[PDB]
Amino acid sequence: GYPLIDVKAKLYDGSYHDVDSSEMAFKIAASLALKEAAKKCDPVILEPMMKVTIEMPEEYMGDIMGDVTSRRGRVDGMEPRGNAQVVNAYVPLSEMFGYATSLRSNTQGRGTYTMYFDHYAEVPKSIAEDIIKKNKG
Amino acid sequence: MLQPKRTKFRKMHKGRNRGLAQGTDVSFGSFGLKAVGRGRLTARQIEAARRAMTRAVKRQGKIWIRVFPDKPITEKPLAVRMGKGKGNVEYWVALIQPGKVLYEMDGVPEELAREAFKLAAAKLPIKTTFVTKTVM
Amino acid sequence: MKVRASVKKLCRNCKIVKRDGVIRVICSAEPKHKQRQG
Amino acid sequence: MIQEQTMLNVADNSGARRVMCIKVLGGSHRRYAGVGDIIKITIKEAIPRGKVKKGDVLKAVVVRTKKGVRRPDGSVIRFDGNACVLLNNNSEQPIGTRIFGPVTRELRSEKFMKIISLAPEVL
RNA sequence: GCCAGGAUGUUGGCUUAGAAGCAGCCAUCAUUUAAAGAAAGCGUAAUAGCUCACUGGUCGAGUCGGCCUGCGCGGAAGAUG
RNA sequence: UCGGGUAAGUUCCGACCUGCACGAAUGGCGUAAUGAUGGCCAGGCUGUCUCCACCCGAGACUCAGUGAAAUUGAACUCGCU
RNA sequence: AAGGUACUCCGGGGAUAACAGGCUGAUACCGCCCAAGAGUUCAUAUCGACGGCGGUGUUUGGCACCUCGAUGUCGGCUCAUCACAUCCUGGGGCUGAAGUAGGUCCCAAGGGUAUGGCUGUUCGCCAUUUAAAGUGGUACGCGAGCUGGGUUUAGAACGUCGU
Ligand SMILES: [K+]
Ligand SMILES: [K+]
Ligand SMILES: [K+]
Ligand SMILES: [K+]
Ligand SMILES: [K+]
Ligand SMILES: [K+]
Ligand SMILES: [K+]
Ligand SMILES: [K+]
Ligand SMILES: [K+]
Ligand SMILES: [K+]
Ligand SMILES: [K+]
Ligand SMILES: [K+]
Ligand SMILES: [K+]
Ligand SMILES: [K+]
Ligand SMILES: [Mg+2]
Ligand SMILES: [Mg+2]
Ligand SMILES: [Mg+2]
Ligand SMILES: [Mg+2]
Ligand SMILES: [Mg+2]
Ligand SMILES: [Mg+2]
Ligand SMILES: [Mg+2]
Ligand SMILES: [Mg+2]
Ligand SMILES: [Mg+2]
Ligand SMILES: [Mg+2]
Ligand SMILES: [Mg+2]
Ligand SMILES: [Mg+2]
Ligand SMILES: [Mg+2]
Ligand SMILES: [Mg+2]
Ligand SMILES: [Mg+2]
Ligand SMILES: [Mg+2]
Ligand SMILES: [Mg+2]
Ligand SMILES: [Mg+2]
Ligand SMILES: [Mg+2]
Ligand SMILES: [Mg+2]
Ligand SMILES: [Mg+2]
Ligand SMILES: [Mg+2]
Ligand SMILES: [Mg+2]
Ligand SMILES: [Mg+2]
Ligand SMILES: [Mg+2]
Ligand SMILES: [Mg+2]
Ligand SMILES: [Mg+2]
Ligand SMILES: [Mg+2]
Ligand SMILES: [Mg+2]
Ligand SMILES: [Mg+2]
Ligand SMILES: [Mg+2]
Ligand SMILES: [Mg+2]
Ligand SMILES: [Mg+2]
Ligand SMILES: [Zn+2]
Repeated sequence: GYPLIDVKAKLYDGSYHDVDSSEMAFKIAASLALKEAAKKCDPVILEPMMKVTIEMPEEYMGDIMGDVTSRRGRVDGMEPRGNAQVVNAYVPLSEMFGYATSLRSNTQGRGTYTMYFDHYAEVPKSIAEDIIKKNKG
Repeated sequence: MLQPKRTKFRKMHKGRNRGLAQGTDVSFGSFGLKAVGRGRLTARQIEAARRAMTRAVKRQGKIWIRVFPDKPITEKPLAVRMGKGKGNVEYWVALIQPGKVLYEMDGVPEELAREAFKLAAAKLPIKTTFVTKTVM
Repeated sequence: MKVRASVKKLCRNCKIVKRDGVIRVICSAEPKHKQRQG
Repeated sequence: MIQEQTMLNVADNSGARRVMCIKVLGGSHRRYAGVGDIIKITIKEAIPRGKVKKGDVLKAVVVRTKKGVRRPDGSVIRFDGNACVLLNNNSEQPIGTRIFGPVTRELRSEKFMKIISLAPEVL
C-alpha cells in the first residue's frame, strides 16, 4: 500500500474496439497491467535515507561511527573541519530516531548533527517483511 | 540425509550388532575417521558430521563417506498399546562395529584433517579415532 | 565465573590451576575467561 | 477502621459524594486504614459536572472515622461518619479546593498540610 | 627466568568511508641480518601503541611433546530421618 | 463478536447470524396474571465473612444406681531407611 | 433368530479395565557436550543452528504386579509437613556493570511468600496490592476432620442419533 516509485512503463502494443473503445476501459486495462507486473517484477519496499553530518571532537569519533554502523548506516567519509572532525553518513530515517540523545551521550554533550533526506533505498528483507505484515494487518 | 532410493521390503527385524567391522583401512583418501565403539549412526548424525567437516576444510580436497544408512527403524506412535502390528518407519541407520572407517579425506594437510574430524566426531554418538592410510 | 563441565584455555594468558580438588581456569588478561569445573 | 467494601463520605468539593475503598495500601495482608492512611477508592456517587466522575479509580486520605483516633493521654476522638479526601493517583495531592467538616492533628504532615490549611477546624 | 634487538622496499596490492601485520580478498615477496611473520595475540576510524615468534646476550643441566597402559578427579539436584 | 452493567462480569441483559445440530398442534412466536420454578441485579438487613469475644441453658467431666453395641486368628501392638 | 436396560438382578474375577501405588522413562521437565551463527567488530555479556551425552520421576504414555467377600473419586475449607531445580530477603563471579536499574551464573531452605471480579473450577484472564505473590513431593497430602458446586443412579426437557 505504498506509492510505487522509480518504474518505467513502455506502451509498445495494444488493441481497441471502435464501438467499445472508452478511455475508462484503457485506464482499467493499465491498472491490470501494473498488477501483473508486480507478480513478475518483484516489488520491493524502499526506505527514506537521510544524509547525516555529525561534528564532534576526534576523541568520540570511533563511538559515533560505531553507532551509525549499528543503525544500519554507512559512513560516507570524514573531514577535519576546525577542531571537531565532521563525519558524513547515510542512515535510515526510522533508525535515526533518537540520535540526539545517544549522540550527546557518546560525545559528552559536545556533539551536533544535521539530517536531510538523500534517497530511497530498499528496506532489509526481514524489516520489509514486517512492514508488509503490518500494512496487511 | 542418505536413504535407499528403493527397498525390497519396507520393514526389517531388529537384529543384533556383534563382531568386528569390515573396511578398516583408508582406501580412498589419505586420512580417515575410524569408529572404536559399537552403535547405530543415523542419517541425520551422518549429515551433521559431514556438514561440520566440510565447512572446516572450506571446500578444499575430497571427502568420502564410507557408511550408508540402509536399515529402516520403526517406532510406535504415542498413546498406542502393544501389538496391532509393527510400527511405522521413522528414520534410517547404519550399524557400526569397532574398526569401521566412517569418513576419509584427501587434498588437505593432516593438521586441518585432524581438526575437521574432531569437529565431526562431536556430532557422532560413538567414540572415534584418527587414522592414516598405510602401505600394507 | 563460568561454571562448566568442559573447562579449557581460551587464550595464551589463560591458565589451568587445580585448587581444593577443583579444576579452574584463571586468566591475567580477561575476567570473562575465568572458569570453574562444576 | 476502614477496609475493602467500606463506603466513605467525601469531605471535599471534588464532586464525589460516595466512594468505596477497594484497597488498603502499605503492606501485605494489611487489614485497616485509620485517619491519615491512604486508600485506593472507586467513585460510587458523583455530582454532575464535577472534577471527578463515577467509576474512577483514584487515591484518598481518610480524615474522619467512627472508630476515631487515640491521643497520648488515653483520650479518644470519634466522629459520626467515615470521611475521606480524594487525592491524585500519582501526585497524591488533593483534587478539591475546599475541605468540609473537622479534621484531626493526625494529618499534620508535609504531605497533608494543604488539607490542614483548608480545614474549617483541626481537633 | 633474566638482559637486549625485534627491521627495511612496505601502509604488499586490491577492495575498503577508513583497512597501514592484526575487516576481508589476493597475494605472498624480497632486504639488512644475530634475527625479525607481507604477521601468532592484545589494541586502533585508520594509524599508532602493546607484544610475540624469531634471534642475540645471560644462565649452567637436562628439558619438551606425543603413543600405550594401571588406579584415582570433575561432570553428579528431591522430597518423613 | 459488539453494546450495557462492575475497579475488575466464563454468569446476566440487549444486539449480530457464522442455526456444529431452531421452526410451525411430537405446534412457531408472543403474552397480563400466577409460581415453596431456573438465571442475573439493587435497596434494606445483618457474626455469612474480616475475626472472632462474652454470656444463658442441654450434653461432655466427677460421684452414686442401672447398664448396651458394631468388631475381634492370636499379640509381649514404637520411629526411620 | 435382532436389539435395549441409568428400572435393573444373580454367580464370579484384581485371571480383566477406570482411581491411587508399583515397574518402565518413549514422551515431559531440568542440566551438560560440540559450536555454524546472532551479538556494529567480537561463538561463548546474552544467545545459539546441525548434531551428541546425561539427570529427575515430574506430564502424556506403556505394562497389568497389589486391591473387585469395596483401597471414597474433582474443586474448595481446615490443618499442614518435606525437597530445592530460590519468588523475596542474605553472600558472591562475570557483564554488552557510569549511577539508578537490570541480565546471567554460583552459594544459601532462617524466616517470609495478596485480596478481589468471572467460572464447580485447578487454571486462566482481569482489577488492585506486595519485599515477594516460588516450583515440586506428601494416596494429583488432608471426606472414621468439614463441604458437596463438578462428576457417574432413579424424574424431566432440548439438540442429535435410532423404526
Ligand atoms: K403428534
Ligand atoms: K398457540
Ligand atoms: K420468574
Ligand atoms: K436381551
Ligand atoms: K547435567
Ligand atoms: K566478545
Ligand atoms: K476394586
Ligand atoms: K506444599
Ligand atoms: K549479580
Ligand atoms: K529459606
Ligand atoms: K487416592
Ligand atoms: K474432597
Ligand atoms: K480412613
Ligand atoms: K465426623
Ligand atoms: Mg567419576
Ligand atoms: Mg535429608
Ligand atoms: Mg463483554
Ligand atoms: Mg455472582
Ligand atoms: Mg445476550
Ligand atoms: Mg423441536
Ligand atoms: Mg407442518
Ligand atoms: Mg408437527
Ligand atoms: Mg417463544
Ligand atoms: Mg457411672
Ligand atoms: Mg514405619
Ligand atoms: Mg454382583
Ligand atoms: Mg493382576
Ligand atoms: Mg494375582
Ligand atoms: Mg494406573
Ligand atoms: Mg540442538
Ligand atoms: Mg507412571
Ligand atoms: Mg503376563
Ligand atoms: Mg496397592
Ligand atoms: Mg476385606
Ligand atoms: Mg542450589
Ligand atoms: Mg524450614
Ligand atoms: Mg534444614
Ligand atoms: Mg541460626
Ligand atoms: Mg482469582
Ligand atoms: Mg488427594
Ligand atoms: Mg501439594
Ligand atoms: Mg462425615
Ligand atoms: Mg481420611
Ligand atoms: Mg452435585
Ligand atoms: Mg432418566
Ligand atoms: Mg425437532
Ligand atoms: Mg428417527
Ligand atoms: Zn584469557
